[PDB]
Amino acid sequence: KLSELFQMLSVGELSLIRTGNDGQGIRTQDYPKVIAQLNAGLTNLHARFPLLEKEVIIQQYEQISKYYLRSEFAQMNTTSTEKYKYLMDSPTERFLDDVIRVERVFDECGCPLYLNNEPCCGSIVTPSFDCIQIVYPIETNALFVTYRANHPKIALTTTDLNTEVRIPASHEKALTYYIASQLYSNSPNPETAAKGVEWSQRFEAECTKIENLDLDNAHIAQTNVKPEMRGW
Amino acid sequence: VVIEPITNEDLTTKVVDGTGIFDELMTAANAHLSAQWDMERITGTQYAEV
Repeated sequence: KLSELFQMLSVGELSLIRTGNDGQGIRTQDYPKVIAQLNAGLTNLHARFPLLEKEVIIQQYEQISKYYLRSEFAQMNTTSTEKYKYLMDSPTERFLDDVIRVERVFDECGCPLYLNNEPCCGSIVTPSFDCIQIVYPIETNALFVTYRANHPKIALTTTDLNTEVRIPASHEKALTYYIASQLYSNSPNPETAAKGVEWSQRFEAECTKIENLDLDNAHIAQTNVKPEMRGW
Repeated sequence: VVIEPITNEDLTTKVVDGTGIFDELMTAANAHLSAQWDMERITGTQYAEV
């Protein structure tokens, strides 16, 4: 939970600094400063490691060819006045703007489609960082975009400490070292800047350790299918 | 004239913006420091160091 992370930061890592309040808990006024750094740390960990991969269904409309990955066009977000909401969200999968990289794209039946392929004029291109361009949209089709997902963003004004930070206990130290590095690096004092650099190096060492141990089952080899494809 | 006793509260009020003489001298030095710092001439670390 966020309370545990705040206590851990207050005593042990952010101890000899103002934000830690001498190990008596993070002040209720410095929340929008640890939370901003925490969002960056969670984004870094969720982009460098595959801690959350999710899929989103994009319903194709006859007059729309550029589909934006924004919650304003979501089926569950009822606050938006968009006439056509092509994102197909469910109470289970909500699509809270947590998109880090669009990896794979499928169709309604389940056949993979090419992504960003120029020679094949049947591929789904990506114009901008959050858009999906379908040159050939059909009113009776739906996409099945799968992406690497981010942690649901914790608002800067969040006050409830029961908001759960969903990271494995192995990356707790990596996140904490990242937060310490980011908070220690703001000041231009050489002595404090050196500590910030040391925290950055230690965070990059923890990440290297987790990569070397593959605690998230990311770098796992697959069955070779090249002989079958080449006709052996 | 009425002379007043010299007490501890005439030197330091134990507050940063105190009414003492040392506090007023600190406020005056901090005024020049803030005037220089408002022109991006010194960083916060150097501000506190001086």
